[PDB]
Amino acid sequence: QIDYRDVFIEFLTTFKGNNNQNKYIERINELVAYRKKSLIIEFSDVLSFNENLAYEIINNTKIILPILEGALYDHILQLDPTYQRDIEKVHVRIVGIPRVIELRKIRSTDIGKLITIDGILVKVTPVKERIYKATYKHIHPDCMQEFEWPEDEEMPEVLEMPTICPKCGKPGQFRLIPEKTKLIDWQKAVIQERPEEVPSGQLPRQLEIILEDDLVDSARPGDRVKVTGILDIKQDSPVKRGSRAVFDIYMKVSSIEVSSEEDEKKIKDLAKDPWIRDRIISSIAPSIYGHWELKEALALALFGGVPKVLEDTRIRGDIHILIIGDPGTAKSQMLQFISRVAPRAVYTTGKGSTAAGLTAAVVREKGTGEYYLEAGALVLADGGIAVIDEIDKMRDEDRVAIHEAMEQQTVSIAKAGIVAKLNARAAVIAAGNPKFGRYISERPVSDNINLPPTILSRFDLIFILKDQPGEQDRELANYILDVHSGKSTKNIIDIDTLRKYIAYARKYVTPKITSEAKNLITDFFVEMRKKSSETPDSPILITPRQLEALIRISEAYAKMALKAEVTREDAERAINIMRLFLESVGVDM
Amino acid sequence: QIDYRDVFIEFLTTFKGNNNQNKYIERINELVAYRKKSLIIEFSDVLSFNENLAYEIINNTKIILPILEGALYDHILQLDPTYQRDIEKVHVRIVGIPRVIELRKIRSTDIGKLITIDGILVKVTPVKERIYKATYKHIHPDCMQEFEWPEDEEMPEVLEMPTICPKCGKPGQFRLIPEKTKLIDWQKAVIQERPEEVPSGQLPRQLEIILEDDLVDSARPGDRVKVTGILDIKQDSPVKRGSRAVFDIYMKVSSIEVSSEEDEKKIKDLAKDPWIRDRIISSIAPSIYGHWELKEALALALFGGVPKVLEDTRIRGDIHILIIGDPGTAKSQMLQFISRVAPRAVYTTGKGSTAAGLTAAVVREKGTGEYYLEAGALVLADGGIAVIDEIDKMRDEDRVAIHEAMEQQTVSIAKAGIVAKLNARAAVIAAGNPKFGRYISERPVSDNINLPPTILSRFDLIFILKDQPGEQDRELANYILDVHSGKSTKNIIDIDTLRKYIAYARKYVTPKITSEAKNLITDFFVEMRKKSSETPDSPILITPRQLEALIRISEAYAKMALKAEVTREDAERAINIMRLFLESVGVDM
DNA sequence: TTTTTTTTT
Ligand SMILES: [Mg+2]
Ligand SMILES: [Mg+2]
Ligand SMILES: [Zn+2]
Ligand SMILES: [Zn+2]
Repeated sequence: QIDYRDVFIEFLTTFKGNNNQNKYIERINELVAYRKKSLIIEFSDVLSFNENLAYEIINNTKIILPILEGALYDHILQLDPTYQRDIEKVHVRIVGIPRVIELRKIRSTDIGKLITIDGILVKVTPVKERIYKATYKHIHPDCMQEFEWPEDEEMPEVLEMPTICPKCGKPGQFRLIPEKTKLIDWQKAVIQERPEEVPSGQLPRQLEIILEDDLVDSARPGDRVKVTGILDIKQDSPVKRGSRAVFDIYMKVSSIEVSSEEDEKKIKDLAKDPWIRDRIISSIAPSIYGHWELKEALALALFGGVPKVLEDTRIRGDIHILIIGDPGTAKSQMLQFISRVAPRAVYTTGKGSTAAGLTAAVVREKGTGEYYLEAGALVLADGGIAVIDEIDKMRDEDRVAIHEAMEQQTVSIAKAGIVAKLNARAAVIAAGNPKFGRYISERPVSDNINLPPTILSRFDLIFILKDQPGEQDRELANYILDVHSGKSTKNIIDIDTLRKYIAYARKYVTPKITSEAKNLITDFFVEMRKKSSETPDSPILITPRQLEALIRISEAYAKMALKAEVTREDAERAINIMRLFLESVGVDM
Repeated sequence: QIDYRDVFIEFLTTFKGNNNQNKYIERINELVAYRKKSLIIEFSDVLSFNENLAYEIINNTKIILPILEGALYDHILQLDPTYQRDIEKVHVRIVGIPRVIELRKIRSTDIGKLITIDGILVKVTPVKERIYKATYKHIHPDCMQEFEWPEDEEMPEVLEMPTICPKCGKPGQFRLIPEKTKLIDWQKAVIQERPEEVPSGQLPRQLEIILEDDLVDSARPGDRVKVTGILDIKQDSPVKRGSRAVFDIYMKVSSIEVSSEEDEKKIKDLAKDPWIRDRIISSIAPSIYGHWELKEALALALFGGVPKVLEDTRIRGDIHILIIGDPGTAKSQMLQFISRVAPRAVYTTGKGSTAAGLTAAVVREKGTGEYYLEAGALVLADGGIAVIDEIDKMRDEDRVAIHEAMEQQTVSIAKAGIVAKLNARAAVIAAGNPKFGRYISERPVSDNINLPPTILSRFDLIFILKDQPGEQDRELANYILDVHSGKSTKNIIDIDTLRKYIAYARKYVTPKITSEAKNLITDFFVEMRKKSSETPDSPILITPRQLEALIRISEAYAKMALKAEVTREDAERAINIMRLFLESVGVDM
């Protein structure tokens, strides 16, 4: 009685956006340029434009969605006749559905309607192909006829062959022809509920989702997604009777989003502040009093340096931080905060991790008994940050397994006839206690740290934390009580804004070293070697790795302000911060 | 529709190459003489000759390849009728398809089209036979009739059996006749995407390819290959239902490449320069400052000596290098460069390797329940170079498993009722750290190395690296910053040219030892042994292996300049580099 | 059972 085809077309071409620019017109034009085949529509925009259509989509999705897709194809076809013979149909995906249901609250009444689920991806299968319109040939000396079996109907998820030949009305043997068969991409993924939603005592539950067409390979394991689709029951062998009338639940995903223009201007406005570096540093772990030098160092690791890829070798651009401190110095507190503000981070512990789990594991699947590779903690953290708490408690024979990944950023496995190399370009932040629990001033620094010199040289910065009860006890006590009383600090950038700022900086900023910065870095490195050679007693070594640490830190400081060149000011800060690092380990420069 | 037989024949007989030598005419003559039954055609040559013909091959590949093959067969048969009765049919393989698609980005729209994928070979199955035209026999008291079941059609991939006997129009059961059955060679291989195209935080994907006819055994595992063919879906168990309407994809290989006259000309003129040895040495790891003695030693291992095979025993011709140094001395960077410039190299680490994974692994095939052998890292590196980083970090029980492979170049396995002996003719390059991380000058050499004398004697050269800060820090710092600034050293042979030069030398050069070099080597070996007895406390021993090392090094120097004999000059260089090895380890000369 | 990599008494 009522047709929404004109309404949908009117909404797409007449919708004044936030800036009154008809954003959906631009989105359509962007789709035509690269043949995206998929259009994303905000549910709120549909509700704002015409409410009546909004309930039709959310309640009658299985019928109205194909109608809208056909209307969209005609409009695009008129705009660009050449859109044919490369894309045969388009997809309309809806996001922002208010029907959000927890993974553990799914019941029978929720099956058959469009719902949204928030969770964590844990497993992705390789992309495969699914038949939705097959072609068969009747193997009978009379027929030799070709036909499509699922006539006037999309082929069901359960394969079925015809029993009577449509063109001859006879049974027999039918042969499938892959050449005339129509296929669609098919991928299976497993989603898991967030730890914040898991109830006390029980383990988290999992749900199976299916991605098809261009939705395949839209996310990687470990990501946080918001999948929207229709729930349905899953069957494997319906022909195989013998009870077992109980079925699982799987979701047919229609739209997926992971974790905008308005963010860019907000980010750009922040970088215009001359004191942006101080604001960022003061925004790291606002609940922790003091430790300004530690907060500044942790900010550098979040941004990192510029990796160099050459025709013969490649240079690591990540920054590694090591912290040694007495118990109660809150070392585990900023580590938790770092794992929260970083766009991608993995949190591990020295005791709860092994060498195989840190880098890669070779396991035998019982399905075939064939060995295959399993990604480790450092591999899954590629492009992000790996946090290793209580590193001193880790077994030494297991700790040496990360020496290659800390510098060469690769993992090499030669086990059971498997030879492979995996990228592990991740920043490593580690914390631990001294040899005797607390730091002892009488003993030398060498036996207090209790770490081999090989792993110490791989850390760009090393800070030693000492809990000395002094005058600042009253200041610290008042700060802690204020936190427990609900009092908070203002003019601190929020985590969500800070996380967006870091991600933008790591993607569009690549500082370059200037001549002025080169001279300052070169002079200071020479001063290190002369001082180190004078006293061959410190447990740390001034290797050429330290020179490259200066370069990486200088780039991080420039990247913190979204600068394109490493000026003298950034070089001075890089020199200054390492002076504190050398002072902590007892080297007086 | 215009016939392409005349154009194809005209193209073959009239195409002019770089020298207008009618290259494809020569290929046909080579094909006739050797009965190669296969022709390789470069796509760009076809496009230059006739663009319309090139387009037809790309798109109408299914129906035009047999047409061109038939025309070529008649031309060859006319050229030499003796070619018939020896070769039933020929194959036309097209190389140089502009359509290249990554392994991970294969979609449904690419099925049924000629595409090219470049990857790494992993697994190769033994050659088997496939039926493409069966011959059954309807046994029944009245029939006694035999027939070719697939009439006017090639036998499908699925083994199908006739239901009604064509000769009598009656049902029953049929018996296959192997004698009259036509067969074709069949092989299954697995290809993997290159590590440089795998997305961050994800494991590499795999694709299944099928090789038939002369394409079998065209490559070995670990090779980089470029395959062109048609993608198709894979059917495994279609007899039983149970849904599973999702299918994997495999590739029907049409042409395969691995990894010329012009290149040989370029190599020949390079050796004409009297300072070719210095140019090659200076081109090893251009991003590393200093370490000239290590650069020279690494170049020698790339070329190696001349293996000797006698009627009663064989002598290895590979050079083994061991490097011990303080952390940060760029030991790993040189090893990474070696693994990239060598024609065939395998990179492993001490911690990520096992005894089974390095030599050979015995694995039980779950399909049949019987044990079988899997090639280790050393076996896969036969005829190449094996790199073992962090040699001191592996357990001594596992490190001792390579004693036989490092000297006898064989691997002996007596496990699970399997007795075998596999060739492991590979050069071993190892690096490691001293016992206490950094070298201690006050302590002797015996406790610093912390390696058994047995494995030490198997290394041709051993170099000890010490990181002593001094007057060279400023020049070292300037060199590193220039690398980070994008500046590159000129007058350096590129990796691609250097790799070609090494491969040619290892294949066509076999130097001989003259009388002048014989006397020099004998005198030095006697003098070296005499000084060894003076100080028997050194962990290194002057075994007769060191005499063989001098011969191998002398041959490598001659092979570096493409010489035919080991002159007096090459003997001096071998002695000079040996003196540095002895001096570095603590033995004066 | 027997060979292998892995976490676990
Ligand atoms: Mg803690
Ligand atoms: Mg190293
Ligand atoms: Zn029929
Ligand atoms: Zn019959």
